[PDB]
Amino acid sequence: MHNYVIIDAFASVPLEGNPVAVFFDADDLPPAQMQRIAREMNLSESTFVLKPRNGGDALIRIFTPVNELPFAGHPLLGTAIALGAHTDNHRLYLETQMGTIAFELERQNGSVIAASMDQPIPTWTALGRDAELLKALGISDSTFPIEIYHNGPRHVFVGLPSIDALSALHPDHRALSNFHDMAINCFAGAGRRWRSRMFSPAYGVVEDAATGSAAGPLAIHLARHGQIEFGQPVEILQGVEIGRPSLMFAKAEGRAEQLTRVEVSGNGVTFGRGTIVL
Amino acid sequence: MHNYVIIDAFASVPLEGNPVAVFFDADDLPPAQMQRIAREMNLSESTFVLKPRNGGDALIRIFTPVNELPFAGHPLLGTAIALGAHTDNHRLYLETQMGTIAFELERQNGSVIAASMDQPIPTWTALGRDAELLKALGISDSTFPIEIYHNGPRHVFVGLPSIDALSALHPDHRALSNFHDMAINCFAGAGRRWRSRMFSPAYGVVEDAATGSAAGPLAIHLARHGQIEFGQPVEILQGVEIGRPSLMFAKAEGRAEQLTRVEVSGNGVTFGRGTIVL
Repeated sequence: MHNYVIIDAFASVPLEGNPVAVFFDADDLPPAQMQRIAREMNLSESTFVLKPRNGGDALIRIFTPVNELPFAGHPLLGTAIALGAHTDNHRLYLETQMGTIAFELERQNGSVIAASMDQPIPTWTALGRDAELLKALGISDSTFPIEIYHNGPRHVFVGLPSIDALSALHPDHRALSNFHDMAINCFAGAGRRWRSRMFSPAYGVVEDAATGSAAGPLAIHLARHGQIEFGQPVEILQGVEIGRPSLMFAKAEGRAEQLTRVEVSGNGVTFGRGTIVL
Repeated sequence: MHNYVIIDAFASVPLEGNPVAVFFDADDLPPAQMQRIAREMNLSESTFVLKPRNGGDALIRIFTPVNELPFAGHPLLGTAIALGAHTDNHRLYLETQMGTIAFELERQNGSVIAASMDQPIPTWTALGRDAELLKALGISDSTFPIEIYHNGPRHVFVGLPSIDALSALHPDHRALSNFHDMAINCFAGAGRRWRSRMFSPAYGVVEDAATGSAAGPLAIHLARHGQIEFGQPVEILQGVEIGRPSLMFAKAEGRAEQLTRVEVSGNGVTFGRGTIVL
C-alpha cells in the first residue's frame, strides 16, 4: 500500500491553486506502475518520492497521466511542501532529471506552509510565429516581444495592455493546437504585480491554474523588457478567470547574459490524504 | 471533513476499469462546492451520497469536472459498490435526476464485489450523418445500422467486421468534435461476446475505458439487428486498446416496441480511500 496527499500548490486555501498528488515510499513501484497510478488519479501531475541516488534528500519522479516529465514547477513545490510532514530540515534537496533542485521550506508550528525553489536557468528566443499566435488568441498585437523560453517545458509570453484585456481573451484552442510542445502564457500588470493566464493544447490543458515553470521565465522576460530590474521580485496571480486563483512569486538575479539564480516560491495547502491498495 | 473512496468500476483488479470518486455524508455541501470538489479531483466523475428525499436509500449527485449529470452508468455502479461498505441490504435504491435506480448488490464475506442496475429505457433513431462519421473514424461502412440512443447521454453505435478491425481504428478526433452531445461507440464480436471502444470529444474523453450507459443500448442494438435475442445477456469488453480492460454485462428484456427492463452489471474494486479537509 502507499500513502499519498493532494496538495494545492501556489495556494493557502484548499480548492485554489493547482493540485498535485504526492505518493510516499515509492521505491517498490516500477516506473510503468507509477505511470499507471498517475493515469488512475488523472491529476495534471502525480509525483513519487524515492530514495536519493546522488546525495540529495529524495529523488522525485513526476508523471502526467500520459508521460514522465523531467521538471515541473507546481508539482515539485507541492512535493516539497508535502515532504514537510516528514522532515525537520529547513532546506530540502530534491533530485530530478534536470539535477538536484534546492528548496527552502517555511513552517509555522511544524507545518510547512510555503516553499521557495531555485529553478533551472532557462534559454529563450523569438517565437517567429507572431501573426499566427495573435490570430489564435484573438488580438492584434503584443505589448512586449513574443519570446519562447525553455527550462524543460517551453513557455511563450504574450503581453496584454491591461488586466481587463487579459481577462477578455477567449482563444481559439483549435488554432492554438498548431503550437506543439509549448504553453502560451498571456500576461498583464505593472511594477511588482502581474496577472497571467496559460493555455496549452500541447500539454493537455485548456487553461492552467498555476504554471510554476513559467514564473521564472516571466520574471526574466519582465526584467529584460524593462518593466522590473534583475533582482526584484514579482507577484504573479494566475487562474483567476477559471476560479483557481494562484499566487506565484519569482525573481531572477544577475543580468540577461549571465543569470545567477531564478527563484520561484509560493504557498501550498493540503486538500486531502489517502492510501492506495498497491 | 469528508471521507471518499476511489472505485474502479467494471473491474475486479485495481487499475483496470473506469475510476469514480465517491464522497460520503455530503449533505453539508452546497452543490457549487460539490462541483468544485469534482473539479479538484479531475476524475471522469465524482459522486456525492446524500439523504434520500423520495423513499430510496440515498440520493446520489453525479458531477464531471465541469457539470452535473442526470444519469451515468459507471459512476452509479461504483457508488453502489462503495455504499456496500455501509449497508447490509441486498438491494439498494439510489435516487437520481432520472428517478430511483434499483441495484442488486453481490457480496463475498461482507464485501460488495459487483452490482446490477436497471437502467432507464432508452429511445433511438438513425444518426443520419453516416458518411461524415465514417470518414472521421477512417472506415468505409458500418456492419449494422448507425443509430443513436438516448438515456440521459447519447450514444451512437458503429459496427466493425472483426475485433482486429476494431482495434485498428485510429479516429480523427478533430473530425469527431463535430458530433455534439454524444459518444461514438464502435463494436465487434459475435454471440455472447462483444468488444467496444468509445470516443467522445463532446464528453471530454479521447477514449473511454467503460461506458456503462452505452451497455444497455448496445444490448438493444444487437437484439434489434438479430445478433442476440431480447432477454439474452451479452458480455461487452471495453478499453482493451488503452490498457483499461472493462467487462460490462447487459440484457434487454421485452421487444423493441415494448422494452420491460434494461439491466447492466459489473464488478468493482476499491483503488483507494481518503479524507478531504472540507
